[PDB]
Amino acid sequence: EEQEKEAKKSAAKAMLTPVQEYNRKQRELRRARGQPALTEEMLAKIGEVVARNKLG
Amino acid sequence: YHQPRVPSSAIPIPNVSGRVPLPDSTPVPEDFKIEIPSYPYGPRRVYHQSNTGLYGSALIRFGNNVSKRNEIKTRRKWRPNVQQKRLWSKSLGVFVRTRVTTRVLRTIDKVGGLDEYLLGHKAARVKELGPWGWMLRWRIMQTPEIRERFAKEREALGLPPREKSLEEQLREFQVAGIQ
Amino acid sequence: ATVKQHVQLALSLPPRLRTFLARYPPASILPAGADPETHKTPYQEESPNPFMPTKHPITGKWHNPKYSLRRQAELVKLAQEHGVEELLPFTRKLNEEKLRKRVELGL
Amino acid sequence: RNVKQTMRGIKHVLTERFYAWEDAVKLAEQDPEIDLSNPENPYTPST
Amino acid sequence: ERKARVAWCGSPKFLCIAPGDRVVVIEGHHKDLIGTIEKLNTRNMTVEIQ
Amino acid sequence: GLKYRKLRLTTKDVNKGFYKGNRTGSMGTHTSYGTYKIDYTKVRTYVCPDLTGFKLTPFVSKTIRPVHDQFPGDKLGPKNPATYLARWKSENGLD
Amino acid sequence: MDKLLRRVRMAEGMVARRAQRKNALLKRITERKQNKKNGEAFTEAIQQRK
RNA sequence: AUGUAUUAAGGAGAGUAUAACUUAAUUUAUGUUUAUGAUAGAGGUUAUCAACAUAUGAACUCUUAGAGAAAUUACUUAAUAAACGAAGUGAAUUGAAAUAUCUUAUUAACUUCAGGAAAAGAAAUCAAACGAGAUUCUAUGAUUAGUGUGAACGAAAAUAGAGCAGCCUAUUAAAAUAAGUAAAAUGGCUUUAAAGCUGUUUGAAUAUUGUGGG
Ligand SMILES: [K+]
Ligand SMILES: [K+]
Ligand SMILES: [K+]
Ligand SMILES: [Mg+2]
Ligand SMILES: [Mg+2]
Ligand SMILES: [Mg+2]
Ligand SMILES: [Mg+2]
Ligand SMILES: [Mg+2]
Ligand SMILES: [Mg+2]
Ligand SMILES: [Mg+2]
Ligand SMILES: [Mg+2]
Ligand SMILES: [Mg+2]
Ligand SMILES: [Mg+2]
Repeated sequence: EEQEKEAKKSAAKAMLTPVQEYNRKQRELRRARGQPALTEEMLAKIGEVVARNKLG
Repeated sequence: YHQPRVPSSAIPIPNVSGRVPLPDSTPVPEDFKIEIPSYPYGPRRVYHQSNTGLYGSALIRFGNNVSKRNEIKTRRKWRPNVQQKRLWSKSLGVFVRTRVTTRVLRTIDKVGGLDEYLLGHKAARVKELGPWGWMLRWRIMQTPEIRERFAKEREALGLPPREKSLEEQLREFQVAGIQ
Repeated sequence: ATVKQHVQLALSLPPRLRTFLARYPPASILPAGADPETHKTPYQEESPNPFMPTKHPITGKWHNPKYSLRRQAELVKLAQEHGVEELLPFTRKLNEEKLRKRVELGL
Repeated sequence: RNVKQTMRGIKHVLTERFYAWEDAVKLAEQDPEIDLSNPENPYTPST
Repeated sequence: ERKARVAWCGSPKFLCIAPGDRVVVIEGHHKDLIGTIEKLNTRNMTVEIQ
Repeated sequence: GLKYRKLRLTTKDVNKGFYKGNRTGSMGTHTSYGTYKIDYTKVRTYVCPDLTGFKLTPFVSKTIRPVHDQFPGDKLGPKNPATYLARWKSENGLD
Repeated sequence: MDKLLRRVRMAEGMVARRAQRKNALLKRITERKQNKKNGEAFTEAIQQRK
């Protein structure tokens, strides 16, 4: 009964336009990249900026 | 309404209610229904007359009638300029009869035709279509023209080529009926 | 030891700041011999400056800046509390840009 | 009242056996010492 | 009330007096009388001394 | 009519086509001329076994004190499907 | 199923909430009848004291 | 009455150990502590002389398949009140010592739709040359600015408190940055003439290298 509702809620996915399908397809790919990370070298350079603008 | 007969397609133009009754000639398997995807914004809770035509965003609005001297208020109504025209659809190739307002008739000429007015993907247009406009949108998607036009726009957007169409299922019921 | 302390200051910033710098790192914090144009971040490739609008090549439409003018003022105000205002890209909300524009041109 | 307590106990032990047997069947399907396919010899004492 | 009547000997469900043990009356006209408990009504917490 | 009118209506009060059953079960079907055909597939029978020689009575002597079952350490003592399947092997292996 | 359990849990609560409203009303009727039955023992003692 | 916490479908009919509740109407088991508790006996109807915690059997009919004169028929592992919320439509009593604009009043009421809340929400916002930085709730600001012949109606900035959260890679899957749109004339709504809502007829531009709104 639920499997027939999730397929009825997402039944409008066959009426999407090409640009509507392209946007969604890109969204899936992007969400796999994740968030970049700050390496120790980059963190060490940011700490210098903080200490220089707070203590001297 | 009383819609014409699509030249090369068994599927008829959907009924105002959403039903798609097939003729008796076309053999149909036991308990087979043609369901249209639900309208994203659902029906219109007031002015149900607009759920059966192309009214855009025009509803029946209420206001006051102001007297010339003392300016006494009396409640009245403003109705949209609703007409009934036969709009041509290049995809179907017939004259789709429907009740459309005069402001939507200017939007059909601006975009280049009924098919171009129904295929808009902007949020403001899908709200202007309405339940009846969402049924015509689904119908033209079954035609080979729009199917061959959308398949060509996926090659320009770098999308993989895109199972059985609805017109093929009905075609497979005419051959199975003779076996 | 001093380098370990610098890493403890960068990890003390709020998550809102650490998130922004990660996806829009300025050339200052990049490696010494790094090239600004190379190893760009997936976010930077979409728009070099998130605060500025960016006309789309195919659609010819001016995409609104990733961070609105309100949010640009919350980054400049949040970065100035931890002395990290030197890492944000050019913004009209920068306290130095606000002051420079007045002295240069005036009322 | 005493005759009604014996009638209630009979309905409690029969409901207990039906559910206990309905679960033993499932538990006996994943048992390596029972072969529910053949009824003639469905059990073999493990070595 | 049952908890008050039995307050001095356990509780209504842990009563520490049983039939067959001599008791002494400490209230009423027949005070300081001594008899043996014959019955023990555990509903009203009343005791019969024959 | 003041008060009796407000009680729940029964079949022993009105006669103008008012029918109400006692949930006795449908034992057949109605014919087109007002008769009834009893479908004996719906009729229920009572299976009473032969009680000659049966020694159990509905009472147990009060000498034998009531005792429950311990099932020590097994939360689902009486409902454990493991102690029902393991007990089956030793006693009755065939069936 | 997880949705079939909510149905049962909801039913078990509806019946227990109705059994409490009935039990409460009975505890008050039975109490009101005993108090009136005991009062006849209080009245006899009050009439004999006067 | 207020506060705190928790929870988010409700009622009736009949029957039954008349403290015990569903035709099983006082089911069956676990663990721990048991007077230094918790807050070396008698007693299975002469009963339940044990509390806490965790499991567990059973739980009828109607509302509530279809039909019907609810608690029936006939079938079947058919099943969800009120108040609260948003939108639509929208009065009158009352005040002006009469009375038409106005006030009563974006009120009462009704109608549709939805959830345990809903709605709203991360500025085409306010400010004034300094700057603030989403929404919601409370008070002050304020019998104020203002409107209106009058009677009356009545903001915002800001401040304090409750909460605090940001984002589009939205923690649940949404944009290739928005055109019959912004806006204009006209008829109304709201209102201070602006902004905002709207029927009819018409109808733009493309980013601070100053395009568009206020
Ligand atoms: K006057
Ligand atoms: K004034
Ligand atoms: K205006
Ligand atoms: Mg009679
Ligand atoms: Mg009669
Ligand atoms: Mg009849
Ligand atoms: Mg019914
Ligand atoms: Mg029924
Ligand atoms: Mg206020
Ligand atoms: Mg825009
Ligand atoms: Mg406008
Ligand atoms: Mg203006
Ligand atoms: Mg405007």
